[PDB]
Amino acid sequence: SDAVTIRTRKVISNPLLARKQFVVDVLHPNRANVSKDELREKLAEVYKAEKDAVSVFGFRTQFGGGKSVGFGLVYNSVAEAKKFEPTYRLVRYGLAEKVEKASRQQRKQKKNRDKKIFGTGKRLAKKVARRNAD
Amino acid sequence: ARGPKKHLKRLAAPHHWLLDKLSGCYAPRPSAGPHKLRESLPLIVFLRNRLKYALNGREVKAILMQRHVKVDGKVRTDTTYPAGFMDVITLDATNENFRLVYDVKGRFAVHRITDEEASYKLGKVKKVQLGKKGVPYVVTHDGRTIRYPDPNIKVNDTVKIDLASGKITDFIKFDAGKLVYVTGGRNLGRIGTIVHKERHDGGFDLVHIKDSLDNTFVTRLNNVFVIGEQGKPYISLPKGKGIKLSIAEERDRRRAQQGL
Amino acid sequence: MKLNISYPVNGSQKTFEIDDEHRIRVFFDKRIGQEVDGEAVGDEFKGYVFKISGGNDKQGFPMKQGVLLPTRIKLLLTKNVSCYRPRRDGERKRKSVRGAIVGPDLAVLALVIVKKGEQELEGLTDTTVPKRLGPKRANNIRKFFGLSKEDDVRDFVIRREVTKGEKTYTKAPKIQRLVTPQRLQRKRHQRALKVRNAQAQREAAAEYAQLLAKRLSERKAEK
RNA sequence: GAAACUGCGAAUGGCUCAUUAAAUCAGUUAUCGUUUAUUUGAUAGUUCCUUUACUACAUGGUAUAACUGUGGUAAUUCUAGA
RNA sequence: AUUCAUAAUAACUUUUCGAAUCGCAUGGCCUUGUGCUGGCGAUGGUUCAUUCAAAUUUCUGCCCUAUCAACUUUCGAUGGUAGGAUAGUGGCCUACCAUGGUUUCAACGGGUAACGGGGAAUAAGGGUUCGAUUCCGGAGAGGGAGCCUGAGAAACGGCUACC
Repeated sequence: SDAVTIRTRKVISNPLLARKQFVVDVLHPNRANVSKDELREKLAEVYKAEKDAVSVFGFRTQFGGGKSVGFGLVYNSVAEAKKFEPTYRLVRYGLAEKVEKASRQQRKQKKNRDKKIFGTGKRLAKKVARRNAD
Repeated sequence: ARGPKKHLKRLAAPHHWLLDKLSGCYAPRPSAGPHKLRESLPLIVFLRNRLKYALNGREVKAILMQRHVKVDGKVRTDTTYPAGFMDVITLDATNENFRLVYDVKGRFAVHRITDEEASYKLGKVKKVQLGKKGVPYVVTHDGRTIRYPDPNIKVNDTVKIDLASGKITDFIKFDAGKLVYVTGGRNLGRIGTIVHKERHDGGFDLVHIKDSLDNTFVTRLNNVFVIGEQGKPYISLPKGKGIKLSIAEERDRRRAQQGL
Repeated sequence: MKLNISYPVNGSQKTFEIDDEHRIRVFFDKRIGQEVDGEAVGDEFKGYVFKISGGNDKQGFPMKQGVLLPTRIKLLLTKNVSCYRPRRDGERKRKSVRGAIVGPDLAVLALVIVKKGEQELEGLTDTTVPKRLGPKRANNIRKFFGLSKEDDVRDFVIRREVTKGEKTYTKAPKIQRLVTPQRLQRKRHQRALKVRNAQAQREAAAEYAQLLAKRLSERKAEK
């Protein structure tokens, strides 16, 4: 609210990935450590992508407040924003969701016992059902 | 011991890669070499060391699989493919056609070419002899062996090749008065163009080498590599121009070329 | 001793109980598959030529024919024996089995039938068994119906049917060895390769002979 | 596509210093004294001796897995006959 | 620097080798029919080079002790020849023949709280003492020994035997 002046340095287009690479300059007096998701709105007004079509990470503020530096990456489309982008950040900005995985005990405890069986696991399951308990 | 070691780690690397140590890890191991030794260049170092487009290793993995980046007309659709000497690199749309040459200090370049001249290599022929079914065979820098050459090129020349068929087009000789672009040693690649050579027979052989700076220095024969006659040059010559001008004046000219 | 009765004609199997503690003394001192007359057993069985096909015991040891010892023995078994199904790629290995002469060490005897009998076709040919997997090969069709081959296979493709998803899945083994191009279109290009390929370097020694005839005439004009 | 055969990996990594005084190891040579899985580059029209009952190449044979249904031992990545 | 690479002879081979495989597009031409062409991948195989390698391999350099002066040779020591065996030269093993090889410029034996090196700590010059360990290379997977698979294991998150 004090001439936040979101500026860029080192703008490079990478058209084989169809993207613009840049940094996020900000001078923000008496408003410190600005945001993440608010800035993806204002960064649209150089390419008019969307409200949510720009990837960005960084924003380490510098000693004293007032300024920060991030590293942002804007593509053309959301349909391009599923293809060459940080998937954890695709989880982050509301694009993707939680993806469930076994905690690494019960992945390696899932597949070890399944390694020491041989069939698909109903031949012997009939035999235990036939004998003990017989 | 027991089999080929496929893991090397950084701080064992061929330092002309210029990889730091705070990431400092298992290095990108090259694939099996197409051309020559581990003085080569993998792909996934080059895309995020000096060309500076790749960010994540999965993202540069998400480039070469879609037949995007092309080398020698081919694509070489696996990841850590090595790079020879004066290798052409055909790019995609926006047409940033590249070429590797080495600087005055052994490091590479940030070099870009046009599609003109981007259809031939220069290969260090080293083993030309005749094989079975009577054919004389020739070898190249990349080992792209080519059938039925022009007989009597010589040994240890360079040839202008096709890179769509085998078909060397124009050879060149190697005598007193050429232009030489050496690679290998502390002082690789200024130019020397000749001043003398000798016999030295059996141990090595030496080539006396002198640029326009007019100091002369001596280099063993396996490193020298001509790219033309006096005032020839075949290729798009880089911007450091191959001089290795000395330690003080480069600081003195950067004291001047920044325009204070 | 237990009566696992099986049947090599189309199929039947179930394991039965025992009494004949003295007629199992017909069974022994031959390994497997030779002969047991049904009349040598009690005459609940007749018209049955019992050949015997192994079994188990206390300790669960199976039977392998490299015996001639009426107890267990531990042995080096590598490839084609009953065990090692495979494992870590050699892996010789060592386990223990019994083979020959049958005693009351045993628990089960796998009796299997040569001759069909008259009386008890309720555990041999009660019902014809629905063997599950048919022919997968197109070669496994034309003499499977004896077609005297010209009858143009894909005639009798088994579609197996359950319309629980309303569309009944209509599936069938997808035979290999189906003789159409692109078997032949691939076959033709390999027939077309060394037409177009081998002549191309044959028309490279030809040009080699041309411009080097004059080149080896030039220094033959050395004077 | 659950398995399961078939193919490559499991010989690299990670750990430790016990043995080991021309031994390893550092530099330095050599392979005209040798073998190579792959990466790359090129490279086989002739295979028929019935070389004229080749007999099918407009395309052959068996030998089997998961699976079905039958088992033992108390157990083990234990295995059998059909 | 070659008996090299190569070519041809005169023959041999439990014959090694040269497709009985899959995905997209669906073509061209009329001799309209499995007439005939008919693209690109994904594999895989004979040789020859490149890399990854792996094996040996010559030159110099290895702390302390003569209260260790001779050490080796039928249980190979040192050579030659001939054969085997290796992936490959050679005492690497065998048959025969010869009597050698190292050594007060410190052999041999013994000690090492001795894995070697790049490297540390100390700091006028010259040093002294470390370096098991962020890298390179060697060895080992309780102790020895032998092993089938595999291009590559004397593998040990492979196996057999003895303690």
